[PDB]
Order: sequence, then structure tokens, then C-alpha cells
Amino acid sequence: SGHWGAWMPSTISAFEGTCVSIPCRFDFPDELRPAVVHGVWYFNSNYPPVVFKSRTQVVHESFQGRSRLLGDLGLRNCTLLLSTLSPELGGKYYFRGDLGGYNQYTFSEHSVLDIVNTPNIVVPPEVVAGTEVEVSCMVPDNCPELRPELSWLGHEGLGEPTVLGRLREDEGTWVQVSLLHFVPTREANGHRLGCQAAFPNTTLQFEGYASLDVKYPPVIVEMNSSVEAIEGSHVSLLCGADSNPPPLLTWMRDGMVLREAVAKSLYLDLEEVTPGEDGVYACLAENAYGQDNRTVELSVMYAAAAH
Ligand SMILES: *[C@@H]1O[C@H](CO)[C@@H](O[C@@H]2O[C@H](CO)[C@@H](O[C@@H]3O[C@H](CO[C@H]4O[C@H](CO)[C@@H](O)[C@H](O)[C@@H]4O)[C@@H](O)[C@H](O)[C@@H]3O)[C@H](O)[C@H]2NC(C)=O)[C@H](O)[C@H]1NC(C)=O
Ligand SMILES: *[C@@H]1O[C@H](CO)[C@@H](O)[C@H](O)[C@H]1NC(C)=O
Ligand SMILES: *[C@@H]1O[C@H](CO)[C@@H](O)[C@H](O)[C@H]1NC(C)=O
Ligand SMILES: *[C@@H]1O[C@H](CO)[C@@H](O)[C@H](O)[C@H]1NC(C)=O
Ligand SMILES: *[C@H]1O[C@H](CO)[C@@H](O)[C@H](O)[C@@H]1O
Repeated sequence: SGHWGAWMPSTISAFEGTCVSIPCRFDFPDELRPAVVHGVWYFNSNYPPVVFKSRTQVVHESFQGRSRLLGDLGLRNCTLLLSTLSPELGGKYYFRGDLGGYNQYTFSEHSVLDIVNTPNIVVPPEVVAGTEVEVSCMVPDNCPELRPELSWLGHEGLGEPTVLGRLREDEGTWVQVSLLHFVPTREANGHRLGCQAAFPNTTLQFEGYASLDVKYPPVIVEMNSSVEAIEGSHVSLLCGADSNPPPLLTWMRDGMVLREAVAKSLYLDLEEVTPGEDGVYACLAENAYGQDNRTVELSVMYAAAAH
């Protein structure tokens, strides 16, 4: 139609020290035919500073030499270019139309600018060993003058990355996405995943890091061999298990629980050990992703000396 209104991405992101182009289109009643279209861009911070003002060419000091209007206002194109970004410039940007006389219109729709300094690494909330896992590095690509070069850090045993390239997201903005597809093992637990966004012809370089929390079933690593004890002596049986999260350890005999605790290792203490304590003892390691069990035989085969 021919009505008052604007169109711009509600949210948009860009790296610190780079630039950002905020795509903008506005509309007005055709009946006016002003032949001269003026406009004003405001920043979020009762008395908002002026980013751009076509009539008086006035610019707030925080935007001087950093703000430039791309596209013709006469073509209903209010696209804004912001250069040499700094955290201070993070906030809401809204546009105001000026068609002379009483025809000034501050449009409702605005754009939130998020200035970042680290790439976005996306890891699924639950990484389990033995399952194919996708990990992505996302980076804003809304700067026409400076294109980010995406790269991974510390991804040796995770396979070679697959670059998706420039992808469109909602509200008509752009991102750079790189992928990692791999089946992690228990060894991949605690793996440092790093992503780097570098800009050629500049000294700008941004790095982000994340640690892989890889879940895996218990594997009993510490277990006593065949125990041959002296009569009346003290016997300590130790059972250690490696799992993520830490397992529930349980010492059992004759289908009866002797000791039980949520830990990496668990001791079973036997005092004044008699031949009646002979038999097979079992340690059970169990968590949310599996279980493991080991048995040990206890033999009181050494007679106690007189003392
Ligand atoms: C409102 O005004 C905006 C600004 O005036 C308009 O945005 C511009 O739209 C034009 C299309 O007419 C774009 O020009 C194109 O640019 C691409 C650049 O891609 C290549 O170049 C980069 C670096 O140079 C390179 O890294 C890439 O790999 C590509 O090879 C060219 O490929 C095209 O041939 C064409 O020249 C402007 O780039 C674009 N500017 C911005 C800031 O977005 C907008 O379209 C206007 N809106 C409407 C509705 O007309
Ligand atoms: C980046 O390249 C432009 C021209 O492509 C050049 O004018 C500018 O000096 C370069 N930046 C740096 C930091 O050298
Ligand atoms: C079982 O192994 C643990 C750790 O190696 C040790 O401390 C403990 O004494 C062993 N048990 C016996 C009965 O030797
Ligand atoms: C102990 O682990 C073995 C794996 O070989 C499994 O077959 C068995 O059912 C387990 N026993 C118990 C009581 O969970
Ligand atoms: C703009 O001005 C008002 C809206 O505030 C209406 O008369 C009409 O929508 C026009 O486009």
C-alpha cells in the first residue's frame, strides 16, 4: 500500500572494531509527493543522540566519522552504515521520516545492535560417547567492507571441518557457519574447542573457546586381583571406575549390599577377617549411560601366628 511504516531487522550483530550495515526500508502515503525526503536515525540512550540527520547534517560525537547513510531516502531506502564499532554503540536504533511541513514520522520498528568480541560456538546440551555429534561455529557477516575468515582451533581428533559459508538468518541478516561432525569417545571428554574469526588486511582477530562435556558409561579401571588374606588381618578392597558423570559404586556379596556411594572409587573394609568371609565379592559401577561390574575372590588361606 501507501502507508507509514518501516522495515528493519529487530536484532543484528557485528564484531567490535568492524562495521555493520543495517538494512532499512520505509513507506509513506504516495499522495504527498514531497520531491525531497529527509530522515533521522536515533540511538537508544529521554534524549536520544543523533546518528544521522539529513537536514542539518548534525551528528553526535560518538557517531562522527562512523555513521553514513547508504541508499537513497527518495527511493524509500534508509539503510544505515556504522563503521569502527565499539561497545558504546550497542543498543537500539530507530528511524524517523521527514517529508517537510508537519509530515514527520517516527516509525515503531527498531533495530537492536549487539556488538561482540567472540565467535559463537554451538554445542548440543547433551554430548554422549558413541553418538554422532554436530558442533557449529557461528559468526556475524553483516559488514560488507570486512569479511570474516572462519577457522577452528584444537580440533585434531574431531575430523576435518565442513564450511557452510554465508547463510541467511531471520530478519534478513547474515552469518558465517562452520561445522564439525564426529563420533566422540571417552577420550574426547574435556576437549578444548576453539574458533577463530580473522579479518584480512586488519589486525582484528577474535577467539572463542568451549570444553566438550562428553558423557560415557562406567569402566572399572581399579580392581583387586585374587586376594589371599591372613587370618584376623584387615582387608581393604578397592574399586575404581571412570565415567561421566561419576558413577554409583556398590560392593555386594550374596546379593546383599555391603557399601554404596556416588564416587570415582570406593573402599570395602573387612576387619578380623575369618574363613566365613570367604567368597566372591562384586563391585557394580553404574550411571545414566551404562554400567560395568567386576568380581574378586577373597581367600583366608593363611593361619594367624600366635602373638
Ligand atoms: C538499499 O540500499 C543499500 C545500500 O545502498 C542496498 O544494499 C546494496 O545492494 C547492492 C545491490 O544493488 C549491493 O551491491 C552488490 O554487492 C555485491 C558484493 O558481493 C561481492 O563483493 C564482496 C566484497 O566486495 C565479496 O566479498 C563477495 O564474495 C561478493 O563477491 C556484488 O556481488 C554485486 O554485484 C553488487 O555489486 C551492495 O553490496 C549492497 N550494500 C549493502 C551495504 O548492503 C540495498 O539493496 C538497497 N535496498 C533496495 C531494496 O534496493
Ligand atoms: C585495508 O584495505 C584498504 C583498501 O583495500 C586500505 O585502504 C586499508 O589501509 C587497509 N587496512 C589496513 C589496516 O592496512
Ligand atoms: C586393592 O588395591 C588397592 C589399590 O591398589 C590397595 O590399596 C589394597 O590394599 C588392595 N587390596 C588388597 C587386599 O591387597
Ligand atoms: C555385568 O556386566 C556384563 C557385561 O559383560 C553383563 O553381561 C552383566 O549382565 C552385568 N551384570 C550385572 C549384574 O549387571
Ligand atoms: C501515516 O500516518 C497515519 C499513521 O500514524 C495514518 O494516517 C496513515 O497510516 C499514514 O500512512
